[PDB]
Amino acid sequence: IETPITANFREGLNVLQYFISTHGARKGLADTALKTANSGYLTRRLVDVA
Amino acid sequence: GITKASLATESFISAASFQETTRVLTEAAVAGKRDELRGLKENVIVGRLI
Amino acid sequence: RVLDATQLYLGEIGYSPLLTAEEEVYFARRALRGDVASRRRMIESNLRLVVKIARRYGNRGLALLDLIEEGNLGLIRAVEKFDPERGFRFSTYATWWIRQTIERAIMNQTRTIRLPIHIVKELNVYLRTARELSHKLDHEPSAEEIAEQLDKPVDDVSRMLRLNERITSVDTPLGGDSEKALLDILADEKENGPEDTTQDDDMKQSIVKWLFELNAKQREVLARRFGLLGYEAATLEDVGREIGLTRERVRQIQVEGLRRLREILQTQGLNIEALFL
Amino acid sequence: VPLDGGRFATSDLNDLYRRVINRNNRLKRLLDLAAPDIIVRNEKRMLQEAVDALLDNGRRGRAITGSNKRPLKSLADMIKGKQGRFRQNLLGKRVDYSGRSVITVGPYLRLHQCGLPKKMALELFKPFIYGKLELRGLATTIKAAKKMVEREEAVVWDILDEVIREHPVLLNRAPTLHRLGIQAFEPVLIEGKAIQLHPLVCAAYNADFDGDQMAVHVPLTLEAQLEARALMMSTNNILSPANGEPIIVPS
Amino acid sequence: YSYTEKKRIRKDFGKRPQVLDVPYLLSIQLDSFQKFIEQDPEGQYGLEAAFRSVFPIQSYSGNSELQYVSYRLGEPVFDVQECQIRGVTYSAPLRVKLRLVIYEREAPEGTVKDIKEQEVYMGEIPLMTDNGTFVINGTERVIVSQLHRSPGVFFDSDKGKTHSSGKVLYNARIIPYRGSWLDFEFDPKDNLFVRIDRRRKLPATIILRALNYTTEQILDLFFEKVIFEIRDNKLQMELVPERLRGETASFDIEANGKVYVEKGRRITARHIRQLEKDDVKLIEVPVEYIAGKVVAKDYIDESTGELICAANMELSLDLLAKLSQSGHKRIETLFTNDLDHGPYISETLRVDPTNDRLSALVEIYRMMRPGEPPTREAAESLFENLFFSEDRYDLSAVGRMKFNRSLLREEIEGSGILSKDDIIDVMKKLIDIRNGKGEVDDIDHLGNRRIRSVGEMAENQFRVGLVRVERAVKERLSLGDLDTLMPQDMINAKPISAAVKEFFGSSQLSQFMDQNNPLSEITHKRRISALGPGGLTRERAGFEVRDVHPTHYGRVCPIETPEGPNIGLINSLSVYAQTNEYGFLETPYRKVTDGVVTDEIHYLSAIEEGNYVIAQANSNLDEEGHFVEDLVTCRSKGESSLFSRDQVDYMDVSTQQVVSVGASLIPFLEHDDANRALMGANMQRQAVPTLRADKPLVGTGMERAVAVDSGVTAVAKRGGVVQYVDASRIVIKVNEDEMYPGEAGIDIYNLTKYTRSNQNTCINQMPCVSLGEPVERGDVLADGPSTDLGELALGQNMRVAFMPWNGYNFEDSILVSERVVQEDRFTTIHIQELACVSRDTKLGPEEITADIPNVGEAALSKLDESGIVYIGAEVTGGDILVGKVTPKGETQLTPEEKLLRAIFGEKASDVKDSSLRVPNGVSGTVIDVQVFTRDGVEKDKRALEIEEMQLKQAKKDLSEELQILEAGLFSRIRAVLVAGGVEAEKLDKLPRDRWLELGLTDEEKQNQLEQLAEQYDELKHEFEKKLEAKRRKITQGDDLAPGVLKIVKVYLAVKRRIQPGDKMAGRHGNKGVISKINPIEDMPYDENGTPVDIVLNPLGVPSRMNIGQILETHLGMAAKGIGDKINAMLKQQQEVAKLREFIQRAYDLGADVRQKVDLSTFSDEEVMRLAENLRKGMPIATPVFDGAKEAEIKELLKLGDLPTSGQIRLYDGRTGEQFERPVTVGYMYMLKLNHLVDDKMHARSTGSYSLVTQQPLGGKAQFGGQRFGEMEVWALEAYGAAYTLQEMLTVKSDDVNGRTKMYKNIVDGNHQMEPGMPESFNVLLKEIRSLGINIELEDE
DNA sequence: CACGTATGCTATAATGTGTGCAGTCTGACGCGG
DNA sequence: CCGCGTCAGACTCGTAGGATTATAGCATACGTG
RNA sequence: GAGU
Ligand SMILES: [Mg+2]
Ligand SMILES: [Mg+2]
Repeated sequence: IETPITANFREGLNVLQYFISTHGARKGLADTALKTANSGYLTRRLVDVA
Repeated sequence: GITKASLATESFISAASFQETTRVLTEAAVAGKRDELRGLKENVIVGRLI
Repeated sequence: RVLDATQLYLGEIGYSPLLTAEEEVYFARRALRGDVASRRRMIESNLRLVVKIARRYGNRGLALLDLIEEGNLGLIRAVEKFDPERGFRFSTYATWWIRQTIERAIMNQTRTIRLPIHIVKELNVYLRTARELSHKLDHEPSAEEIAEQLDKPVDDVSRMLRLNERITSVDTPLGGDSEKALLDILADEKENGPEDTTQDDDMKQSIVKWLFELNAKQREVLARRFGLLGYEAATLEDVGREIGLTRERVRQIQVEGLRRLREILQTQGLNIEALFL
Repeated sequence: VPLDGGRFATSDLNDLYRRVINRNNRLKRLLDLAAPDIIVRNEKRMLQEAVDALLDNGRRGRAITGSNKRPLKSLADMIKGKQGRFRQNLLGKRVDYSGRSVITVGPYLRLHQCGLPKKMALELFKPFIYGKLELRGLATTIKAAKKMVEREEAVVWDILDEVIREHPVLLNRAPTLHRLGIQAFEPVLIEGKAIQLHPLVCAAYNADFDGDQMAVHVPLTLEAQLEARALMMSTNNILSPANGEPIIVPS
Repeated sequence: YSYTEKKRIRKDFGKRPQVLDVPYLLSIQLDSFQKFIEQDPEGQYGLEAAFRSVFPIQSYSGNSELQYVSYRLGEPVFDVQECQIRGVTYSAPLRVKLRLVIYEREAPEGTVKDIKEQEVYMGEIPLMTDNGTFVINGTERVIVSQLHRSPGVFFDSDKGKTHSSGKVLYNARIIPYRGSWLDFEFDPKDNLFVRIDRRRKLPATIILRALNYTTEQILDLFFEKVIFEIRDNKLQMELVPERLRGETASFDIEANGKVYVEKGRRITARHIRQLEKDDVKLIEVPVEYIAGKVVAKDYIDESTGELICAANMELSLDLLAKLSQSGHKRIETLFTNDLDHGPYISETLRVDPTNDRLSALVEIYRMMRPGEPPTREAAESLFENLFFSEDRYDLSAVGRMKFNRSLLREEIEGSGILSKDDIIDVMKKLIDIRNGKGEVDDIDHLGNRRIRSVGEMAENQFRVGLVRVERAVKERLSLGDLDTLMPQDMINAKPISAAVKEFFGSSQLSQFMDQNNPLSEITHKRRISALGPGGLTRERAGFEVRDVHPTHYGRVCPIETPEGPNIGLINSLSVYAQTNEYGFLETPYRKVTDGVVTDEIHYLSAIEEGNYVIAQANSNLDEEGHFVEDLVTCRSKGESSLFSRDQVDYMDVSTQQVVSVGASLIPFLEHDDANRALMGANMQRQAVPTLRADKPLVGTGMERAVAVDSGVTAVAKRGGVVQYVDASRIVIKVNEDEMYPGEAGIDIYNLTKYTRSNQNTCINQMPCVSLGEPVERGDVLADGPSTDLGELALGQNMRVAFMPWNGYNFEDSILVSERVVQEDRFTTIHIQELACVSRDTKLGPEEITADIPNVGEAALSKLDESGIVYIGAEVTGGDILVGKVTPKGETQLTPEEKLLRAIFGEKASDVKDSSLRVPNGVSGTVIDVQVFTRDGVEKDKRALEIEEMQLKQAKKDLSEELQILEAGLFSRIRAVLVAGGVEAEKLDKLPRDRWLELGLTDEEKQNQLEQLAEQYDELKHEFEKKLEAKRRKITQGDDLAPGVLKIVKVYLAVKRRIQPGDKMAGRHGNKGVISKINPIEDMPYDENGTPVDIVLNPLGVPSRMNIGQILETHLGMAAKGIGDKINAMLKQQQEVAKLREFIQRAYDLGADVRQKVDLSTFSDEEVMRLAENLRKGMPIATPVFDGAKEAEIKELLKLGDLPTSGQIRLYDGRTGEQFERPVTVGYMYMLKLNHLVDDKMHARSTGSYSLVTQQPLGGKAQFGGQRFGEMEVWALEAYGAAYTLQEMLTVKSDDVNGRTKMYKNIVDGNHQMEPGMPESFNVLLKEIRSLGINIELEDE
């Protein structure tokens, strides 16, 4: 985003800063739930071949 | 590659238990293949001693 | 390439010509007199009728093709029992056979546990009656409401409705989530746990020890007669015949041995009394 | 099998086999009746369809479905994939002498110990308790021993305490990514329902106590007990097998 | 302020005047289902819509037909209460009036033949409760609204499909609400194709041929014209200046007498404008230029009458010369350009294998019904029945509307069937997009995602039930007799009833209401799901849709959605958001005219919002003038930046509208990371209600609204004075001004006592009024399970200190004081339900007797004669609750038992033992029992005792009803009689039974007496019939499942105290498990002596960035400090005046406190009740982004004489010495979550095993073993622990012989392994052989 | 003989299926035209 | 090559049970107490 | 729905 968040957590974010934060946060959290399958599948193939 | 290397082991129980099991079993059934149970996979499946 | 079973079959039936009345009569005269061709031509020409009827009866019995085959079987009965001399048309006669045969088939194969026709037809009248009842009683019908309508026993109605209890698949997963199903919960009740099995070992072995406490004669009489340490529960004559002629003496020694066991129990029964659970 | 309520529950295979049998026996009938060839054909195709469904359902075309809409589970489906025999029931198994609970910290614990709830341990070591009861002469028979443990008598607690001494138990946390996700400890019996885990091995388990749970397993045999104390004990397994570094580090 | 607010006012730190109040929170649910049952006369809605959609229907023959007249819902035979108890669905019978009309075949349409009209029942439809739930089989269930792709048109394109080429292939999709999909797409060669329901691909022009378009016409539609006049000898072309652009001039372009461009020269702007200004129309050109221009129309030689050139054909020198000499000196060619006007359809016609219309219909037919012989009939029928039949295709109003606006039309509403124009226009726009003008849409945009509430879904399933029955109807009409056959004999209720029951039951969206907390219910009902029928799959879901979309602003919360696989798809509604009439989401905004911010509010849809620039709520207003600052922070086109004041069109209504309801309850949300706040809001839903409903000191304000709107609290319908308070009920007498002149005007509310929730929690309503209190309308009379005086009370605030402590708070682990347990504040109630079923078996019936083989007198003491435990009785695991016995069949008694039963005599009885007992290690008190017997089975003695209770209690309830109604009714007549003939005490002397004979003069008041007299008798006869109904229902023998003779339900209540292993948390996503309960002596304590309640680890703050918890703690301590000052003042009893001075100063502290709260209006006693409540701690409201600032909080701490740091000197309880530095101490409001260790602890040695695989079962409820999975096996492999592994594979799992042998060895000390082969392996082989593969073991 | 289970026959003419959903997932690796 | 097909896609824990439809009516025949 |  072109506009960054000038505030900090002690200062407290406004509506727009908070909203802007959400996207990245959630992207990360989704990655935990969903991508661990593919990581783990790698683990499984390695295990099987060794 | 790791996937094919595991499917290339002489042990068809190891191969079949890994993946591709319909294909692995047609291959082995036609070949008349025998597994003498050298690998750990194979032993664990029959509940034997590693 | 159309590899649809259905489409292939329907195409092939299509390419046989529909018959007129005079044609049917001529063919059929020879069919009763045995003309392999005649019967075949009548069958093949009238397959399209079968499909029209099986189309209706399908719905929820069975696969369309399954219905079609049974329908064909009905049509064959019709060609065998057709009367050309009677002025009544063939299609009219065949319709009866086809519908009959399809319905009867969907009454024996439609249920995993095969219900006899008698039970099935009983049950159906209970059903149709329930529907009329619900049409005037707004709310669904009770067992006794249906029974009151038929002037019959409630137990009759209930047993029929119990049979209508349809099957559950062991593989169908529970909780929407395709995880664990019925098989995943369902135990083997017949197979006792090693706890129960080991308790019986302990029981049986404590009885050996208790039997050895008694006299050699009492213990042997009890062992042979109960079939405990022996193989077969030898009758009084068998045990007596092998030891002491007196069949009556087997009863004497046996009853004596039971009473000595009771004494051990009144003395050391403090362990035995706990075998009552 | 019959459910309690008078329902019956069956395998999908029975439905598939009923299709095959009916179609095959109809074919025999059609042949006895010397039927026209088009009907013979339809039935032969029918037969092939049902067999194909029986062996591998959703392979050739539309999988034959139940009233649920869902495709019936054929023979091949029982061997094939995760729900399959191999993956689900053979390479990994349900296990007896296994328990689970919430975990919490045990700062007081030494490295080779873990807090094991009394109630849990009483059940996990059931047969060991009965055997010792018979050596104490406390329990006359197995039925008596059972009823004695149900009643949870004070002598039973002394016996339980006796047995668990020097007996290693395995703690596991999911997902088990490396071998240190399963480690052995000497149990310390505690009154209260959570397992207490030693702080320093929280690293290896990736365990944080925001409600995490762990599984407990009882090595039964002299051989398994030895395996646990020698190979799997937390004190013995410090270093990461991946890099040569101590995995137990203060945090 | 209201009367209930006079009791306790919350302190507001908000600064923004709230222009709009929060709406009814459960709007969605109720409005929707209201519309479904609402019988709309013209504009069909819900049910009405379903009937008109299907009906009227006629027979296959066409002579007989059924038509729909009207429907009515019967009132439900059992009310909600009874439904919950019995386990029945709360529904209304659906009776529908239908008319069977028959036509004559001899007359043309002889409608006057046979007309039979009657009312047919067909299914009961479940009704929605007062609070938006349904009662299905005695449990509350909520159907969650769905979010799907709106019907309409949508243009998309995979950005570089073939990654090799990387060419962008655009597509159109028309998505109807019901029908086949119609797709248009480009291929790499720029040819336009069509597919139906993604079948195989067809040239796009083939569909236009189906619509009867000749080639000439098709070109005329998509292409423009270039005209060529052939004059004298030289060729002339008709020119439009602004075509020849970005091109290279191939020949020397000249006009009249001015040469503009030469051969091989670029035609820029200048040239075009020159030419246009000069007015050039015809230009002489070379004949050789024509070769390659495509002719548009056909030209024939008028002489010969043969084709010189067919349409869409490339022109050449010969064709042109031939055309000239035939007599055509003007030739329409296609305008086309590689860059702007792309020749797509031209190329697609060359690929089109069809010729005429009929040929096009055949190809269409042959795609979707391949192989099958086409007939013209069939082809025509198919194509019409795809998108041009009323029956099978319907965009719906929404589809047509969205489609028309996407095509830039004027008219919103219209036909749900596709017209020819519609199709062409979609192709055209697709082609426009390809040329470069226009853009493609996105699916995640809320303008393309629509919300589908319960009513519409019920409507859909109901249509399906109708359609099933329709099949049956048509088939039976055909064969049926015209005269004997009644309409209701053809209709079956079962299909419809099945389809609907299946929806509210089998559907994913319909689920057990989450009711472990008022908030939980309210947010659950405000949920939206992208899953379910007609939606996305967890496995089929990408990450695009999941992540937070720009349009979600004000509509959907960005901070409320589960961290599971359901991460993107399940979402809670934003606060102020609402469902548009067509189904899109919309958010309120305040209109700004000329800079001036009007109080008119407009709800903007997603699409509308992009068009305007919207200022943020945080802009500072100039006291109803305009924006103070010249630069204003606003947003439009989904992106944010600075604007001028007069530029601003709208502004956000509330600072809260960005967030959902749950998130709004989080104070200092502004200081928390969104990730943590997600967890915080989610975990707040899981808070279990404690014994004592404690309000939260540091709140937000949404507390009051949630509690009241949830409906769990009893609220007052009409204001007035409370006539009778009770634990069990509340009777309030209404004020004259609100009190209707008909009835007595006394409202009666029975309160629902100790009842079981779906999560086995305890739902009890307490009264929060005093006897004889004047109460205002819409005040809280009684608090629900987690509410306190109208406010939401999910947990309990307490004194917390942040510091490490001996590792007992290691990784979020929590050290709590014994004090908290002693005071039983976290202690919770759980009501569990145990049932004993007596079924009729093949052998004979099971009996519910207390006569059971081998039972102790100790056990039978608590069981009555019938075999049922007494009410009140305290039970512990193993105790028998309901005695039951079952008939055992023959069993071959082992010779040992033959010998033993001969020894003891004691022949074992015919009966076994199936008694229901207390589940092991749960223990509680039996608080209620309920018996269900069939209609005819001889009742238990206990069942009769229960019925005695119910009958006599029912009589009391109804008797009190007529008593207090008769008393309130005569009290009115007494007042009416005074208005005219006042004789107050002289009228009361002789009996009240002889009162209504007294009249008045013939005036309006004499008529008032007639009205009270008529109602009094009405109530008299009504009371008779009500009680008869009550008596029937109590006597009513219950219809249970077939086979079940009788069922006994026991309700236990269990008191669970907190312990180590339990889970606790705040509202900032700060979790923890209790590690240790410390004695009070050991707890850190302040200088004053007051010990802390909880010690949390401060190491879980910096990393986490949930700073809300810290501010919450500081403000919490200040809240308590003021509470202690008020409490000190109350103990001393200074006087009203002094209390009032302090309290006024306190309320009005903040810099720009919005709320003023003047204590001069409060009377002295009102001040006393208020202070009494505030002594515990002054409750404070920090709104979401409009919260209390650090400055304001520190000023509040100074009013408490507390430190500015909010850190205090604490002493170690064990040593007495102080900690090295100050510790942050205050009150955090904490929750006990549903995850009790009691429910999670589990252990198993040996038990039941699985049916086929023989391995132990799973799950604690089935007494399962843990799974040692592939991952877990690998661990042991790594270690090399071979025997432990083998042990788990064999003796511990399948190996049957092994397990039993191993058990006996273990009991005999010797820990020997005796392993064999896992039975599951055996089974594998058998499965393979049933496959027809020979798999054999070759032995040694 | 009776009870439970089964097979059987019926005569206006009727003579080619559809139906109820599926929602489009993805990056990879082979296999006929 | 293109295009259609087939194949894979983390580990433990949980919750709750459960759905639908409908097959005419009667006469004769066969096997067991 | 719980911890990754
Ligand atoms: Mg952590
Ligand atoms: Mg954790």
